[PDB]
Amino acid sequence: DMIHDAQMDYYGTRLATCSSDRSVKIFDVRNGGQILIADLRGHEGPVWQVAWAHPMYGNILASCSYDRKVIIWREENGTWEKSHEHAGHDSSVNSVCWAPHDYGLILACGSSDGAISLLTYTGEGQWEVKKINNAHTIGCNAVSWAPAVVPPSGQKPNYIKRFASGGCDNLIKLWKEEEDGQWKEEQKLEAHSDWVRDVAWAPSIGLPTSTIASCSQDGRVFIWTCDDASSNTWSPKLLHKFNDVVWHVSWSITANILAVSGGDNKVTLWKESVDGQWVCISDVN
Amino acid sequence: ASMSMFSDFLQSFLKHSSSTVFDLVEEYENICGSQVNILSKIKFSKTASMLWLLQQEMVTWRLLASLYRDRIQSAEEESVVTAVNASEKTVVEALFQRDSLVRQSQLVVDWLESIAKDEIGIEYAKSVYWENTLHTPLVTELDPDAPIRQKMPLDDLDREDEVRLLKYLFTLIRAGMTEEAQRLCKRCGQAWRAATLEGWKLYHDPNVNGGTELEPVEGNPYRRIWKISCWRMAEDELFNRYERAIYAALSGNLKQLLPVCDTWEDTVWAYFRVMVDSLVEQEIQTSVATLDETEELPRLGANWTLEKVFEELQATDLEENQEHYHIVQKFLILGDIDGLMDEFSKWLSRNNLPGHLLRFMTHLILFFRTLGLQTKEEVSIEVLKTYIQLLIREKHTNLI
Amino acid sequence: TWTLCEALWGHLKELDSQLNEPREYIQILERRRAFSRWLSCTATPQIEEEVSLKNSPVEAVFSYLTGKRISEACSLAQQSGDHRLALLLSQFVGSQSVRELLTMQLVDWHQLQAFIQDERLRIFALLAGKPVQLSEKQINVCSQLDWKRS
Repeated sequence: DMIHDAQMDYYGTRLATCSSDRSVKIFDVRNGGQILIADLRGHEGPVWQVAWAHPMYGNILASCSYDRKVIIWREENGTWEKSHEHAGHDSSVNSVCWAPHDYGLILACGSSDGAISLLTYTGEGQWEVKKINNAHTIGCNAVSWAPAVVPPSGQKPNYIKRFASGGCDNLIKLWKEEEDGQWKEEQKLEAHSDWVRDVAWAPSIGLPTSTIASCSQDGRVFIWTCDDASSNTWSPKLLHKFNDVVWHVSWSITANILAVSGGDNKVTLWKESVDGQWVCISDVN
Repeated sequence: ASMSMFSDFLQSFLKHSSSTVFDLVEEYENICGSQVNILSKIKFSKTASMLWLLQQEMVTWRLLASLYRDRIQSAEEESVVTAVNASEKTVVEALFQRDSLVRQSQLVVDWLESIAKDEIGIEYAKSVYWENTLHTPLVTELDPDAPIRQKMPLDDLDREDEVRLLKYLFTLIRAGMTEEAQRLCKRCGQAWRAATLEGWKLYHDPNVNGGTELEPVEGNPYRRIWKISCWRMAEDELFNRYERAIYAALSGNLKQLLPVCDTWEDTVWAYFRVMVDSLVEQEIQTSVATLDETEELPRLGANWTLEKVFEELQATDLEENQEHYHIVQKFLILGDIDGLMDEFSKWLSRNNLPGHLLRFMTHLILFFRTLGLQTKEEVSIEVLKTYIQLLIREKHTNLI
Repeated sequence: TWTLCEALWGHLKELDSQLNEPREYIQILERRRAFSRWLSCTATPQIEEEVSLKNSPVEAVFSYLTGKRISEACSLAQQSGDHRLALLLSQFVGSQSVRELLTMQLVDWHQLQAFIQDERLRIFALLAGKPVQLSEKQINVCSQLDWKRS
């Protein structure tokens, strides 16, 4: 009936999907034509968001759900079996996301109980979890990774390893893997008057002016900005407000165009003008 | 006056001609250590870089002395005879004496622990454990299992204090500060946690195990069960990130949350520990020391060689392994020391870029031959030759 | 009666050669081993019946111990989620001085400890080494179990 989230594969070859019928379908789009390939069923409740891991680790795809469980489906010659499953949270799991391929193969999941698990991949079928309890007050909805940014020897840089995240408390808390090992909330961002729906960490076009977008029940979309590296300054700026809720927000890769999904079943595109004010470039559909 | 450093190393040589061999390396350790201090205490930020390099040199000599003393000094002592009745503890002892290869790994581990960073002891420690939760009454049962048993009762504040405790005990364990660890555990008020630590020792009975007759019997007879229980415990989530790490170490397994900040030495440490833990148990199993009942869970039976240890560690921590002196450390551990010496010499015909490295190889070769006629004569001359030339550039012809 | 009398009274032979003095040590262990094993035989139906009725996870772990089966109790503890307790359990059959720390835990508890599980305490009483001669006695248990069981 109604799908929730569906994301294209890297190298634009597949297209995983999931709807409230608890079915994770993986289609294939060669030439523009859709063609199913498997219907991974396994959630006691509707699937929420879904994300493809980086081809560098073979072919992986994870899906979270209202069943409080998250699944990771590997692939071995057409063998779409699940190599691992995680049920560490007590309430539904609104979102998942993968850490930039350099950190390794880390997966972030925000539940509705107000927590956040972080599955890290080891040598074999072993997955150690780094959980953060009471991250948001009433639960969490969004989880986005901060772009992998590199900091006299041939080493593999220790990254800042940050990742934002909105929730039901209206706060968009940023996070940072402390040198020791655990994550701490580097900062809070309270600009929304109701539930934060989604939070997307725009990719850095090599540019240091890292941005982040958010949309919430109030029907406003903010593009929080940081003027420089290392200054704990996030100054929100209003994109627009619709009389209805905004459900999703995503960043287009090159221009940094924002796809604003929400309001009237309509989706909008925005590009920040040479003036600083954001505009609607067109209406989709 | 730091320039006079050359004097100290060479200075040792002077005394050596007059005297004995081993102390020379020992002094090399002391000397570089002293130098580490001077550049360290007060200085241009540039010195810090040079400083650490000296510290590393100090460590390298220490490791150097330790390994050779064992290898060379080794005078074959009597064998040990065990019997089936003897305890596991005796068997382990025997394994260590007999297997020089494994013991050497131990020597390295001791070394790694010796140079381990420890945080300063937790300051305003809470008078009692989980006081907050008790205060805010919610704790039906005080025991540590209560939260494992059920959901959300612990207070945030309590969970935070545990995070400091378990992080500190952990660093202590890596250090090898087991006794202090126990001390903290007792005083902290965590008797239970303390008990698990006690599990470390194997069972020895002075009565039956005559060879090391102590006074009381000590250790736990069902070590395998203890080991697995700890292992199983470590896996169980809802535990501290540093708590699960400690059990992992005890189990002889690896961790992830903590090893994110795991450095080369630390990572080297954790991995070797696995090798040892596995090695002992296999030996015990061959001896039929273990009982079938104990084998509750599966464990990773295979053990990598030391060579693989470095190689794999080398892949994750390529910076510290690519270090000039660090490669030497590994080199010594493998034992193929001479190989690099000749190898390195060929680089001289970017060694030149590091100042210390050229000096290092030289004193090292000189030391080797004295303890054991070793390195090639050709290499010695080429090295000494290049080094002497530096002495003139330095304008300290006097000592040449 | 004859069998028990034998285990205690009859001389025990040790086939293996040994140094000497420890032989007495080994011999006692053997006799102790046989004797304790035998008691478990008699107690077994009684214990098992009780476990079958127990409506808890923890009490049985205790009950297994009465059975003199450490491993099963440890396993149950592991399953029950009582991970910490499980490790401590393995200590049993360990004459180790661990007893003192444990008694300390019990002492600390019975000097405040508004809450500790009744059964968990019992397990601690056991590791203490003096189960019935200490304060936090399983003397009361006397009515419940066979004198032999105790």
